[PDB]
Amino acid sequence: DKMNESTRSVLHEVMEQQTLSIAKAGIICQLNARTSVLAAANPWNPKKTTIENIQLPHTLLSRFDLIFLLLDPQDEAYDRRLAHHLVALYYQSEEQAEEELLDMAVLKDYIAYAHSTIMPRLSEEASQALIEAYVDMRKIGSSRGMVSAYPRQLESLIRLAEAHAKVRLSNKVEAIDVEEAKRLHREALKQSATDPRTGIVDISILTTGMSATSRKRKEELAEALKKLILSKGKTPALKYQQLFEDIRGQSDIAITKDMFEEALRALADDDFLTVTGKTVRLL
Amino acid sequence: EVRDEVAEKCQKLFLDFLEEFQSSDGEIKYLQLAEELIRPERNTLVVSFVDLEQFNQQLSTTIQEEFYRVYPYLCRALKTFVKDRKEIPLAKDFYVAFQDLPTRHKIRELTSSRIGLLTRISGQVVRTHPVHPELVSGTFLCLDCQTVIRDVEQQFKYTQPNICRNPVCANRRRFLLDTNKSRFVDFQKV
Ligand SMILES: [Zn+2]
Repeated sequence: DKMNESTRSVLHEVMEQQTLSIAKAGIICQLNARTSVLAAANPWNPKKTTIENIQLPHTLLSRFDLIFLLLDPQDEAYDRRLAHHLVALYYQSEEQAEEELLDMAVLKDYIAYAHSTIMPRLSEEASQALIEAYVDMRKIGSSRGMVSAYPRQLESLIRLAEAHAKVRLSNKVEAIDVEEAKRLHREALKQSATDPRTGIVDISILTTGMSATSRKRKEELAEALKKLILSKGKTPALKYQQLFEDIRGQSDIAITKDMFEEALRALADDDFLTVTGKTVRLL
Repeated sequence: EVRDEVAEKCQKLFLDFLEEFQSSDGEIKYLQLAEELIRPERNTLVVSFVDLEQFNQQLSTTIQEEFYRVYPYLCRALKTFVKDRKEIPLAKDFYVAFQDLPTRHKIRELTSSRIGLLTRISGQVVRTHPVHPELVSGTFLCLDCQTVIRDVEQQFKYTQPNICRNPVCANRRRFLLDTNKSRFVDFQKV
């Protein structure tokens, strides 16, 4: 979560292009950098979705095939089981450590063997199921008259289905893999992309960094600000603090300095006003 | 008096290889390529290792196993071969270079086992330095008796005569390099 902008930029380049470019001190070259990323991040606040809480932009967060959230459940039985597992670990002994070690060695061999020879390829059933999954995600947006699927989502489902097929050591990817891929993808969408303001998955969170609620509030604030300036339109210049007090005196929401300035910037990009220090001027 | 018989046999056989090796079609391959050396800019002739292999395995093996010891005699063979065919200023000198070598070695395999043997590697260039002229064969003028000394071949440090063939001279230091009749070659580090 707390890497700097240049690191974010080179990471974006690597994850999009799978190569890294260098030009320094007479050295000019291109390198192969096809690597699998696994990241751990931090801000909890249930009133806001993950991308709304953490620092990083949607350009990077939209690249992961799956996203997971880890927090305490406030469950007595969960604490009891966790403490019991901890007590069992306090008495951890060779009677089961050796068995876990043996299974770990066998698992390394299993992964190495599967990786060395197995190539899952498409089936008619898997193709139908994957097409249907994409159609389901497009249909989910149709009630709101909006986009809710695009090809990158289908790639995530395909990769997960191929991996599940390879776990079974199957040379065919098949409906067994796709239904599990849909399950994981749906669960991940539920946990990662739900708007806590409505309990519904809002794709614009993952593609723009905010709930559509924030967008609507910003637009309404800009229209209210425009109406306030127009109601005083006999004057060419209005004071910043006076406009802030007018808005905050007419709003139900406790509008912040950032919200007010974002609305001013939006109206400036719309060629309605110019902000000159402490004075707002009409165009 | 003394002669390195192995080197002399290699010179003779390599000259025969250049003059007798017909193409897939019937003309002598390296005879045609040799004509480009007439140009002022051109010094090096490229020879295919697999072509060399087809003549006799013994010669192929000997070249790879005895390269550093044998190399100057190959240059004399090419010098002779070109001089037969077409007119070139006689002060010019020629070089042989081999490619299509069948094997490759890692950087960490390069060890003092194979000092002097023909080898092939690959790597990534990090830095590259300027071009300079390097002295290969000096001509000196002995000042105390006005006599010239020719083809003083160099090694890592700059070497020169100290007493001349002319016995009455009794000199030790008064020698002058002829930078107009000496000969140089281009040199670069990477
Ligand atoms: Zn002298």
